[PDB]
Amino acid sequence: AIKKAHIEKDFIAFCSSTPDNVSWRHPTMGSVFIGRLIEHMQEYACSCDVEEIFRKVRFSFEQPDGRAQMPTTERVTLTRCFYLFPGH
Amino acid sequence: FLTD
Amino acid sequence: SGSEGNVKLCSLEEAQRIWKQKSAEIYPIMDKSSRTRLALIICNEEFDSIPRRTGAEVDITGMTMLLQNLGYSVDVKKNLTASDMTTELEAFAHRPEHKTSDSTFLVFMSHGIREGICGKKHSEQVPDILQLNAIFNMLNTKNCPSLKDKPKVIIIQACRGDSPGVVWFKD
Repeated sequence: AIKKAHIEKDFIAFCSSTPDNVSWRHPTMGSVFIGRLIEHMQEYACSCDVEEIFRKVRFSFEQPDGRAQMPTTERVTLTRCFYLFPGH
Repeated sequence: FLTD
Repeated sequence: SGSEGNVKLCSLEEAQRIWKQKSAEIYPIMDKSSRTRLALIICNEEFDSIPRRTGAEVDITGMTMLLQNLGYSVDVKKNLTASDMTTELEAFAHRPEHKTSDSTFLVFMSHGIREGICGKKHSEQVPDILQLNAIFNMLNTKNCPSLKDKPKVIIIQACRGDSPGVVWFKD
Protein backbone atom coordinates (compact mmCIF):
# COMPACT_ATOMS: atom_id res chain seq x y z
CA ALA A 1 0.00 0.00 0.00
CA ILE A 2 0.93 3.68 -0.12
CA LYS A 3 1.33 6.19 2.70
CA LYS A 4 1.66 9.97 2.86
CA ALA A 5 4.92 11.67 3.84
CA HIS A 6 5.68 15.33 4.40
CA ILE A 7 7.15 16.73 1.20
CA GLU A 8 9.65 18.95 3.08
CA LYS A 9 11.07 17.87 6.45
CA ASP A 10 14.40 17.41 8.28
CA PHE A 11 16.17 20.41 6.68
CA ILE A 12 18.33 23.14 8.19
CA ALA A 13 20.17 25.85 6.26
CA PHE A 14 22.89 28.12 7.68
CA CYS A 15 23.77 31.30 5.75
CA SER A 16 26.85 33.46 6.30
CA SER A 17 24.93 36.74 6.78
CA THR A 18 21.44 38.20 7.17
CA PRO A 19 19.29 39.11 4.14
CA ASP A 20 20.45 42.23 2.21
CA ASN A 21 23.91 42.17 3.83
CA VAL A 22 27.45 41.24 2.82
CA SER A 23 29.63 38.33 3.98
CA TRP A 24 33.39 38.73 4.40
CA ARG A 25 36.39 36.79 3.08
CA HIS A 26 40.18 37.05 3.37
CA PRO A 27 42.61 36.00 0.60
CA THR A 28 44.92 34.10 2.96
CA MET A 29 42.69 33.06 5.87
CA GLY A 30 39.56 32.28 3.82
CA SER A 31 35.94 33.15 4.49
CA VAL A 32 35.28 34.28 8.04
CA PHE A 33 32.02 32.30 8.40
CA ILE A 34 33.53 29.07 7.06
CA GLY A 35 36.56 29.25 9.34
CA ARG A 36 34.37 30.05 12.34
CA LEU A 37 32.03 27.16 11.45
CA ILE A 38 34.96 24.72 11.15
CA GLU A 39 36.38 25.81 14.52
CA HIS A 40 33.00 25.37 16.25
CA MET A 41 32.23 22.00 14.66
CA GLN A 42 35.64 20.72 15.76
CA GLU A 43 35.11 21.86 19.33
CA TYR A 44 31.40 21.13 19.80
CA ALA A 45 30.31 18.28 17.49
CA CYS A 46 31.15 15.91 20.34
CA SER A 47 28.74 17.53 22.82
CA CYS A 48 26.12 19.71 21.05
CA ASP A 49 23.55 19.14 18.35
CA VAL A 50 23.82 20.97 15.03
CA GLU A 51 21.22 23.65 15.87
CA GLU A 52 23.08 24.47 19.09
CA ILE A 53 26.45 24.57 17.31
CA PHE A 54 25.04 27.03 14.76
CA ARG A 55 23.72 29.20 17.59
CA LYS A 56 27.20 29.30 19.13
CA VAL A 57 28.59 30.34 15.74
CA ARG A 58 26.08 33.23 15.65
CA PHE A 59 27.12 34.19 19.19
CA SER A 60 30.80 34.40 18.15
CA PHE A 61 29.79 37.13 15.64
CA GLU A 62 27.79 39.14 18.22
CA GLN A 63 30.28 42.02 18.46
CA PRO A 64 30.81 43.91 15.18
CA ASP A 65 34.49 44.40 14.41
CA GLY A 66 34.72 46.60 11.32
CA ARG A 67 33.39 43.77 9.13
CA ALA A 68 30.12 42.98 10.87
CA GLN A 69 28.11 39.97 9.76
CA MET A 70 25.48 37.81 11.43
CA PRO A 71 25.02 34.23 10.17
CA THR A 72 21.36 33.19 10.00
CA THR A 73 19.67 29.80 10.28
CA GLU A 74 16.90 29.39 7.67
CA ARG A 75 13.97 27.13 6.75
CA VAL A 76 14.33 24.71 9.65
CA THR A 77 12.25 21.51 9.65
CA LEU A 78 14.46 19.35 11.88
CA THR A 79 12.08 17.43 14.13
CA ARG A 80 14.82 15.88 16.28
CA CYS A 81 18.26 16.83 17.57
CA PHE A 82 21.00 16.05 15.02
CA TYR A 83 24.05 14.87 16.96
CA LEU A 84 27.04 13.92 14.84
CA PHE A 85 28.59 11.56 17.45
CA PRO A 86 32.16 12.01 16.08
CA GLY A 87 34.10 8.77 16.47
CA HIS A 88 30.97 6.62 16.13
CA PHE B 1 39.38 41.69 3.49
CA LEU B 2 36.83 41.54 0.67
CA THR B 3 33.11 40.83 0.45
CA ASP B 4 31.40 38.01 -1.42
CA SER C 1 46.59 11.40 13.03
CA GLY C 2 43.26 9.60 12.74
CA SER C 3 40.13 9.60 10.57
CA GLU C 4 38.54 12.38 12.63
CA GLY C 5 41.53 14.74 12.39
CA ASN C 6 41.12 17.78 14.64
CA VAL C 7 37.45 17.07 15.43
CA LYS C 8 37.18 16.33 19.15
CA LEU C 9 35.78 12.85 19.71
CA CYS C 10 32.52 11.95 21.42
CA SER C 11 33.60 9.41 24.01
CA LEU C 12 31.37 6.39 24.50
CA GLU C 13 30.60 7.71 27.89
CA GLU C 14 29.55 11.05 26.49
CA ALA C 15 27.57 9.25 23.79
CA GLN C 16 25.49 7.30 26.32
CA ARG C 17 24.78 10.40 28.44
CA ILE C 18 23.35 12.11 25.35
CA TRP C 19 21.62 8.96 24.14
CA LYS C 20 19.33 8.25 27.06
CA GLN C 21 18.71 11.87 28.02
CA LYS C 22 16.95 12.87 24.79
CA SER C 23 16.54 9.34 23.42
CA ALA C 24 13.33 9.67 21.39
CA GLU C 25 14.36 13.18 20.25
CA ILE C 26 17.63 12.37 18.41
CA TYR C 27 18.10 11.45 14.75
CA PRO C 28 19.28 7.82 14.50
CA ILE C 29 22.80 7.04 13.35
CA MET C 30 23.60 4.10 11.10
CA ASP C 31 26.26 1.48 11.84
CA LYS C 32 29.68 2.91 11.01
CA SER C 33 30.77 -0.38 9.41
CA SER C 34 28.23 -0.25 6.56
CA ARG C 35 26.86 3.29 6.18
CA THR C 36 27.71 5.31 3.05
CA ARG C 37 27.52 9.01 4.00
CA LEU C 38 27.87 11.58 1.18
CA ALA C 39 28.45 15.33 1.13
CA LEU C 40 28.69 17.82 -1.75
CA ILE C 41 30.72 21.04 -1.96
CA ILE C 42 30.09 23.48 -4.81
CA CYS C 43 32.56 26.38 -4.90
CA ASN C 44 32.80 29.12 -7.52
CA GLU C 45 36.05 31.12 -7.45
CA GLU C 46 36.77 32.26 -11.02
CA PHE C 47 34.02 34.21 -12.79
CA ASP C 48 33.53 35.62 -16.27
CA SER C 49 32.57 39.12 -15.10
CA ILE C 50 32.81 39.20 -11.26
CA PRO C 51 36.02 39.53 -9.19
CA ARG C 52 37.91 36.36 -8.33
CA ARG C 53 37.16 34.97 -4.87
CA THR C 54 40.71 34.65 -3.60
CA GLY C 55 40.91 32.50 -0.48
CA ALA C 56 38.25 30.09 -1.76
CA GLU C 57 40.81 27.26 -1.87
CA VAL C 58 41.31 27.62 1.89
CA ASP C 59 37.54 27.21 2.36
CA ILE C 60 37.47 24.12 0.13
CA THR C 61 40.38 22.53 2.01
CA GLY C 62 38.89 23.25 5.42
CA MET C 63 35.34 22.13 4.65
CA THR C 64 36.42 19.02 2.73
CA MET C 65 38.61 17.83 5.58
CA LEU C 66 35.96 18.72 8.18
CA LEU C 67 33.23 16.75 6.41
CA GLN C 68 35.55 13.76 5.92
CA ASN C 69 36.41 13.99 9.63
CA LEU C 70 32.68 13.73 10.44
CA GLY C 71 32.41 10.61 8.23
CA TYR C 72 31.23 11.96 4.85
CA SER C 73 32.58 11.09 1.41
CA VAL C 74 33.01 14.50 -0.20
CA ASP C 75 32.47 15.42 -3.85
CA VAL C 76 33.93 18.83 -4.76
CA LYS C 77 32.67 20.66 -7.87
CA LYS C 78 34.13 24.00 -8.94
CA ASN C 79 33.23 26.95 -11.19
CA LEU C 80 29.71 26.03 -12.31
CA THR C 81 26.91 27.97 -13.93
CA ALA C 82 23.57 27.88 -12.14
CA SER C 83 22.39 25.35 -14.73
CA ASP C 84 25.43 23.16 -14.02
CA MET C 85 24.72 23.42 -10.27
CA THR C 86 21.18 22.18 -10.90
CA THR C 87 22.48 19.24 -12.95
CA GLU C 88 24.98 18.35 -10.21
CA LEU C 89 22.39 18.63 -7.43
CA GLU C 90 20.01 16.36 -9.33
CA ALA C 91 22.84 13.87 -9.82
CA PHE C 92 23.73 14.09 -6.11
CA ALA C 93 20.09 13.48 -5.15
CA HIS C 94 20.06 10.32 -7.32
CA ARG C 95 23.16 8.71 -5.75
CA PRO C 96 22.43 5.18 -4.46
CA GLU C 97 24.64 5.75 -1.39
CA HIS C 98 21.94 7.93 0.20
CA LYS C 99 19.81 4.83 0.82
CA THR C 100 22.47 3.43 3.18
CA SER C 101 23.27 6.85 4.70
CA ASP C 102 21.72 8.61 7.68
CA SER C 103 22.28 12.30 6.76
CA THR C 104 23.91 14.64 4.26
CA PHE C 105 25.70 18.01 4.03
CA LEU C 106 25.65 20.38 1.06
CA VAL C 107 28.00 23.41 1.00
CA PHE C 108 27.72 26.30 -1.48
CA MET C 109 30.38 29.02 -1.71
CA SER C 110 30.13 31.84 -4.24
CA HIS C 111 29.26 35.43 -4.79
CA GLY C 112 25.61 36.07 -4.02
CA ILE C 113 22.80 38.59 -4.18
CA ARG C 114 19.52 38.94 -2.31
CA GLU C 115 17.83 36.43 -4.62
CA GLY C 116 20.48 33.72 -4.37
CA ILE C 117 23.83 32.20 -5.39
CA CYS C 118 25.86 33.37 -8.41
CA GLY C 119 26.98 31.05 -11.17
CA LYS C 120 30.30 31.46 -12.92
CA LYS C 121 28.83 33.56 -15.78
CA HIS C 122 26.67 35.90 -13.68
CA SER C 123 26.43 39.55 -14.66
CA GLU C 124 24.05 42.42 -13.98
CA GLN C 125 22.91 42.36 -17.62
CA VAL C 126 22.65 38.54 -17.77
CA PRO C 127 21.97 37.09 -14.29
CA ASP C 128 23.02 33.51 -13.52
CA ILE C 129 21.45 32.69 -10.16
CA LEU C 130 20.59 29.56 -8.16
CA GLN C 131 17.85 30.21 -5.59
CA LEU C 132 17.93 28.53 -2.19
CA ASN C 133 14.35 27.47 -2.93
CA ALA C 134 15.55 25.31 -5.84
CA ILE C 135 18.13 23.61 -3.61
CA PHE C 136 15.45 22.63 -1.08
CA ASN C 137 13.14 21.40 -3.85
CA MET C 138 15.83 19.18 -5.37
CA LEU C 139 16.58 17.49 -2.02
CA ASN C 140 13.07 17.08 -0.61
CA THR C 141 11.10 13.86 -0.09
CA LYS C 142 9.63 13.91 -3.60
CA ASN C 143 12.86 14.58 -5.51
CA CYS C 144 15.21 12.74 -3.13
CA PRO C 145 13.19 9.93 -1.52
CA SER C 146 16.43 8.26 -0.37
CA LEU C 147 16.92 11.05 2.17
CA LYS C 148 13.39 10.89 3.61
CA ASP C 149 13.47 11.37 7.41
CA LYS C 150 17.22 12.10 7.36
CA PRO C 151 18.83 15.45 8.30
CA LYS C 152 19.91 17.56 5.31
CA VAL C 153 22.30 20.38 6.32
CA ILE C 154 22.87 23.19 3.81
CA ILE C 155 25.75 25.65 4.36
CA ILE C 156 25.96 28.82 2.24
CA GLN C 157 28.89 31.26 2.12
CA ALA C 158 27.76 34.21 -0.01
CA CYS C 159 26.67 37.83 0.17
CA ARG C 160 22.91 38.33 0.42
CA GLY C 161 22.96 41.90 -0.89
CA ASP C 162 25.22 44.96 -0.94
CA SER C 163 24.61 46.47 2.54
CA PRO C 164 27.15 46.55 5.38
CA GLY C 165 24.69 45.08 7.87
CA VAL C 166 25.12 47.73 10.59
CA VAL C 167 23.49 50.76 12.19
CA TRP C 168 24.98 53.35 14.54
CA PHE C 169 23.91 54.00 18.13
CA LYS C 170 25.10 56.46 20.75
CA ASP C 171 27.33 54.82 23.37
